[PDB]
Amino acid sequence: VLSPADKTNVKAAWGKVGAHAGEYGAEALERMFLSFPTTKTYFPHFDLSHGSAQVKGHGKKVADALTNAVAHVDDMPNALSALSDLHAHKLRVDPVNFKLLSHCLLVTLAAHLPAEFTPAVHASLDKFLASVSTVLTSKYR
Amino acid sequence: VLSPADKTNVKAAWGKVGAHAGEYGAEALERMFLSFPTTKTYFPHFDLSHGSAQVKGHGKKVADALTNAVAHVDDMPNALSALSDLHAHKLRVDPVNFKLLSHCLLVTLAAHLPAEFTPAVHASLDKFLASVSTVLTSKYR
Amino acid sequence: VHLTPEEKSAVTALWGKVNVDEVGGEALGRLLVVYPWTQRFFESFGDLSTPDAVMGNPKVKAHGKKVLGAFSDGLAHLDNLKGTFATLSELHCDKLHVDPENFRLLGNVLVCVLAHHFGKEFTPPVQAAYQKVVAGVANALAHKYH
Amino acid sequence: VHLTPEEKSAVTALWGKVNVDEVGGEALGRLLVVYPWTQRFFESFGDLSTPDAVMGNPKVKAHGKKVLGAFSDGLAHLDNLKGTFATLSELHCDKLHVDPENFRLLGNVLVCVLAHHFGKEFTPPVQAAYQKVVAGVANALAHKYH
Ligand code: HEM
Ligand code: HEM
Ligand code: HEM
Ligand code: HEM
Ligand SMILES: *Cc1c(O)cccc1OCc1cccc(CO[N+](=O)[O-])n1
Ligand SMILES: *Cc1c(O)cccc1OCc1cccc(CO[N+](=O)[O-])n1
Repeated sequence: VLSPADKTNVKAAWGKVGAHAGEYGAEALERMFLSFPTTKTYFPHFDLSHGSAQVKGHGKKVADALTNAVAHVDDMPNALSALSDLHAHKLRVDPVNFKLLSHCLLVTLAAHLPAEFTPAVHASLDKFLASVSTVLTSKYR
Repeated sequence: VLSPADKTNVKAAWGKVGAHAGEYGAEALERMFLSFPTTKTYFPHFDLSHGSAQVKGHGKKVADALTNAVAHVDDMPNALSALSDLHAHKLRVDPVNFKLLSHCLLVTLAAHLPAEFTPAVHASLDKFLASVSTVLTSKYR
Repeated sequence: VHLTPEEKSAVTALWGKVNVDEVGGEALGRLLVVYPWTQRFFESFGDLSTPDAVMGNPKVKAHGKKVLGAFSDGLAHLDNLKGTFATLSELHCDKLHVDPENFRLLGNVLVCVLAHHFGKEFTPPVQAAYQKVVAGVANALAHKYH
Repeated sequence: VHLTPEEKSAVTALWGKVNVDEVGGEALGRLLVVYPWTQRFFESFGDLSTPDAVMGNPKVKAHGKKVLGAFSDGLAHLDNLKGTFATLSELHCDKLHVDPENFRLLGNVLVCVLAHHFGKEFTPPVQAAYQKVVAGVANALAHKYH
């Protein structure tokens, strides 16, 4: 459950991502696949080689959905209902994998935006991604 | 995020508890203190010997909040606001303890309401308790 | 795991009444239903599409029976749970890459099933003795990660 | 106890550049801020009511330096993480009863702090090698539960 300040921190930090959405999205995925290789088995038909155009294209989808989630932070279950169909009903993704991707996003954000990655903003982003993760892994229809 | 089915499963099953609320609350507390003794460190000022009047009356307070949480399943943050300030701001309970109590509540319901404790209902109740737990452990004011 | 002599008598007594044809299947079945991501490990088991399909599935019932028999074997060797489960740990850790949190979930699902079957005979001190066992079992299965 | 020769090289080289006077307090401070319930374990440390109070609490920064030294001890003994941390494992598990999921959290907070201070130099390969360091430290610290 996000406080008003959490929403303030998330909106302000993710807005600083901007045109670097797909770049940071792709970088998170590559960290995740490499730090935690078991995650690759959710993408068995993917080209997961370093720098592959498919992972770029997929990282951009992640970040754009996160952008969408930031704007609909007070309407998550409705705004994310289709992504929950995919991850919870079809892919039945284990929730520990969401912690891994969320951590890798935080790492990416800290590597690229050191001035904005303050303790308070770090804490808000973690809860925001945990909140998005809960929605994507729960079957609510 | 509960589905409409989750909500009806939880109301029907918790509706059966009726007047056993305080008995079942106390039993679930006793189950948690016996099985997971470190949970006691949150109640150092309590009498925790078995059958203690203090635990019994506290069990009743717990079941009633659950009964209230069932009736307000669609606005938990407003309804649970006071208990969240207690458990997240003042007490700072480690989330693993909510999983232990949740599990002891499930054990209590299965032992007393075997016909209600269906695989689907078991799943909705687990999710309901995980959702109450999340609100009580989040600092969102 | 440290059970008193009085905990072991009450663990043993309850276990000897357990329905070995159903209890394991109900535990594995409830795991696949309450934690749907665990179905990803059982793709070859056929229809897991609804609760009723999962619990009635004969491959689930047959696999759950083997789960129950491993717990029976851990009960018989409380003094050496690590050697008792060494190869199951290799299978579950090295080959299947099951995340250890799932081991604890199954252990607690089993507890819920015992409570479902035995009602008020599943007292809190009986539960307390059973929690040490499943935590013991779950720790021995995660040892190949240790 | 599971690092390839190239992963040991990468973690040793980066750690030689780590400011062991500031990185520990930064990581313990962020742990206390991002995961607020962990403040309960540091009730004698004084003011922890806001992010600024936490990150400016001199007891947090002093104790974080002890944390980081013990992480340094583990990095010089990478193939004996169990023994390097055995005594801390007794303190954290038998005396303080810190749930081991908190060891994973601090390890990952530390990973975020390393990324924060190194930027582009904390590359996906450097991170992956460090992910096995902090997971081995978490595992070692949880040994007395095992
Ligand atoms: C914040 C967390 C996450 C977000 C925002 C997210 C978002 C997305 C999006 C936007 C898509 C594309 C769907 C489409 O365009 O039709 C997708 C697909 C997918 N995601 Fe995620 N996801 C997250 C976490 C995860 C994790 C942790 C995993 C697995 C480790 C995962 C596994 C998959 C898979 C397998 C697909 C299907 C790709 C394919 O087969 O074509 N997701 N996700
Ligand atoms: C999981 C659902 C939980 C619910 C529904 C719940 C509900 C309640 C309620 C209704 C009260 C009394 C509020 C009042 O005094 O007016 C309370 C107090 C308290 N809770 Fe919980 N709680 C939960 C979880 C936990 C857990 C997991 C722990 C620790 C292991 C915990 C520790 C405490 C303590 C220490 C108190 C103070 C009791 C006193 O001194 O009077 N709670 N909770
Ligand atoms: C924690 C207690 C557990 C026990 C005691 C247990 C026991 C067993 C046993 C006896 C087997 C049969 C191996 C053989 O006969 O060669 C097995 C296989 C297997 N286990 Fe478990 N298990 C546990 C947890 C889990 C969990 C949580 C998962 C997944 C979420 C899992 C996934 C599997 C799979 C996929 C197989 C192979 C089934 C097949 O393809 O035939 N195990 N386990
Ligand atoms: C995972 C890596 C961790 C490492 C390497 C570590 C290391 C240490 C060290 C070296 C000490 C000092 C021991 C002494 O001087 O006697 C200490 C004390 C302590 N640790 Fe940790 N720790 C870790 C995780 C945690 C976590 C996650 C928590 C709680 C959330 C925690 C709670 C404490 C407390 C309360 C103390 C005693 C502080 C005091 O003196 O009041 N530790 N730790
Ligand atoms: C709030 C929270 C926290 O703190 C940690 C994990 C998960 C959550 O929330 C999950 C959740 C459920 C339902 C809705 C939402 C947000 O959607 N809104 O628009 O409110 N989050
Ligand atoms: C939804 C969910 C699941 O599935 C598992 C754990 C936690 C949660 O969410 C808890 C939560 C967070 C924020 C709000 C609410 C209630 O939202 N409604 O008002 O419905 N629940």
